[PDB]
Amino acid sequence: DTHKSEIAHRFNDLGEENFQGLVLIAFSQYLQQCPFDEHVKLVKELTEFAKTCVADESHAGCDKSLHTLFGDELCKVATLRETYGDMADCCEKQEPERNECFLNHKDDSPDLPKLKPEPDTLCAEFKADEKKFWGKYLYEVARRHPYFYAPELLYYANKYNGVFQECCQAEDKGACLLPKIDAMREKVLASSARQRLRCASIQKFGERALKAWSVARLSQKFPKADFTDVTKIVTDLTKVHKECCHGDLLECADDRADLAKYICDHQDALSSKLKECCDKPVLEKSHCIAEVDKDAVPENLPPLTADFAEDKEVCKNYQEAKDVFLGSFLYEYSRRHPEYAVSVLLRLAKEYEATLEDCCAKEDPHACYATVFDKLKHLVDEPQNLIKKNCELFEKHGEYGFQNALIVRYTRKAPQVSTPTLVEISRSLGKVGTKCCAKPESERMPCTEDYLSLILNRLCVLHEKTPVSEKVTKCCTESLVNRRPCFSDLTLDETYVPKPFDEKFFTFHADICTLPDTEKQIKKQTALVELLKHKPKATDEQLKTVMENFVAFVDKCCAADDKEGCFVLEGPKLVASTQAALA
Ligand SMILES: O=C(O)Cc1ccccc1Nc1c(Cl)cccc1Cl
Ligand SMILES: O=C(O)Cc1ccccc1Nc1c(Cl)cccc1Cl
Ligand SMILES: O=C(O)Cc1ccccc1Nc1c(Cl)cccc1Cl
Ligand SMILES: O=C(O)Cc1ccccc1Nc1c(Cl)cccc1Cl
Ligand SMILES: O=C(O)Cc1ccccc1Nc1c(Cl)cccc1Cl
Ligand SMILES: O=C(O)Cc1ccccc1Nc1c(Cl)cccc1Cl
Ligand code: NA
Ligand code: NA
Ligand code: NA
Ligand code: NA
Ligand code: NA
Repeated sequence: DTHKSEIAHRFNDLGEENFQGLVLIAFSQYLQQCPFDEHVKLVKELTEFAKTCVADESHAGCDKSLHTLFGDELCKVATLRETYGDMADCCEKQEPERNECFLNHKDDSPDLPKLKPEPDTLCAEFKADEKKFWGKYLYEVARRHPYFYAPELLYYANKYNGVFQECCQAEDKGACLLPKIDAMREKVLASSARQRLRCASIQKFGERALKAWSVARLSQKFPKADFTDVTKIVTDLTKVHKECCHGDLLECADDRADLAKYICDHQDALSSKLKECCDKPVLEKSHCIAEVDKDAVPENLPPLTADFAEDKEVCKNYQEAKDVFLGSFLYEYSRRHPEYAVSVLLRLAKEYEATLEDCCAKEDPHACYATVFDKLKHLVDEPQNLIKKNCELFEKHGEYGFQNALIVRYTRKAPQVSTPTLVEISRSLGKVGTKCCAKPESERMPCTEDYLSLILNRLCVLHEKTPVSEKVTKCCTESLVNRRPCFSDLTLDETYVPKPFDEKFFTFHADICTLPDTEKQIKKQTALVELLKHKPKATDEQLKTVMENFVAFVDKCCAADDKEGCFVLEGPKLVASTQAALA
């Protein structure tokens, strides 16, 4: 029955608290530069209207689309044009174009103040008003991460409240809190980047691209499931993801809850690992299901060669329904190989497709396709060889030195990219060494390829907004499945014209001496990028000499009596020695 008030329905389904949270998240993601207490006022107006429609669904306006109602609140914001410029032009449109226009203005790098955890203040805020404290967390994250997957953010906010519940009772609040914040922050940044990649997949490559990624991932998690159980779940899951990517946050959350319930009702057909998820309350249940471990591969699965290489009829089977035959290939390959990266499984399925396209046209197709697994294996061997070599490099240098080796590599590949992005991306890539290299053998390929696909996606999302390198545009737009190898294959960009030495990056005031370590690292890594932008062909030894003099010089002026005097008067010596080392 379609005679439904949508707002009433979502309020009925989700409950007041989650409804309010999701509405607050929607406003914070679309209007990232509005204060908390202004969005709270809008949430409260829409909650009062929802409750009116719950009481009486025939009440005037209860029949508007939820998204239409929300858009209307946006366009009634007095400071819309003033703060968001021509985002206010979006107000002239009809749905769904109005919404697509709003989504166009979400800012991926709003460069908002860095949140410093002050444990004494936060514990006071928390004790003062817990709900406010909860909403302030949803607002601060959502406005920094405007594609953050909204129901997961509700889950993280409950865990964030739990952290303060335990830690505020301690004597040293700081010692309890800070390691937990740190843990949270890494999990929330990864989560943001994961959902950002799902949104950019849908938008730039079609919803079929995301479906293929999810078929591969779900078949590895739930290897006893039938192909059509996987395609049903992937279909519902992709609709949830797309709804969240399109800002339909109440519908995304409501659908997600229905999917969690479906998976728990069918847990016998899917995975034994689901049992611990399925008695949890709804947000925790869903989270637990998304993070579930790969079930054990069943015994007795026939070898892949039986259907895909050995069988006489591969071409006939393929030609009858090419898409279904390849989806089934992907599913069969993925359930069998939890130790492969999902992107490697997609690359395997693409190459299997190209082989059949080629072989099935020949006189004797079977002699040509019988050996396809030998043609495929280089797609497993190449990433395995890269992972071994990059994890060695990581163990040789440590995380910071590995970040610096990545700075050199990426600035050579993409020297037109702005310095702060080269630094951010190289720092994130270096942390993949920390996150993955010490893992069990069967987890290293999924771990490193997954993180690379998140971080290269972040580069692609930034570069889409201000494209400066043709080679980045090619790697970012050509094919999602080959994005990571496309970047690995970039060498020194030969079209790049060097800039003059940008000496501000090698000149400091005394306040450098008391920067926290992360910030000192960033100052040094920024200089390193700038070296390469001035001298793209500089040798690793030249770079090392320079950077060694650099740290020697900062060390010396930091230990001076008159620090600023040293930096200012001795500074040009560093700048001349740097130009000599590079000559
Ligand atoms: O209103 C309350 O009881 C707690 C409170 C205090 C300050 C600001 C907001 C809120 N609640 C609140 C929150 Cl935290 C999020 C969305 C909507 C509302 Cl009404
Ligand atoms: O730190 C970020 O950039 C976002 C983030 C994610 C998870 C947990 C905490 C934070 N930031 C954060 C901090 Cl560092 C302090 C107080 C309140 C918040 Cl939301
Ligand atoms: O760490 C940063 O500030 C860069 C950044 C911005 C937005 C979202 C994620 C990230 N970093 C990041 C990424 Cl892109 C992937 C996995 C894990 C992390 Cl911490
Ligand atoms: O068939 C595809 O294009 C990929 C795919 C993957 C998982 C689940 C379903 C599908 N196909 C599919 C699609 Cl793309 C749209 C609507 C319904 C279905 Cl069954
Ligand atoms: O980065 C590359 O080109 C090689 C490669 C391929 C697949 C997966 C990871 C990696 N490299 C990689 C690894 Cl294996 C660990 C930490 C950081 C990086 Cl950049
Ligand atoms: O290794 C050092 O002590 C010199 C130094 C200081 C700051 C930043 C980088 C470097 N060295 C460095 C360089 Cl210049 C390039 C690739 C890898 C490394 Cl570890
Ligand atoms: Na099946
Ligand atoms: Na729906
Ligand atoms: Na391929
Ligand atoms: Na390479
Ligand atoms: Na300077």
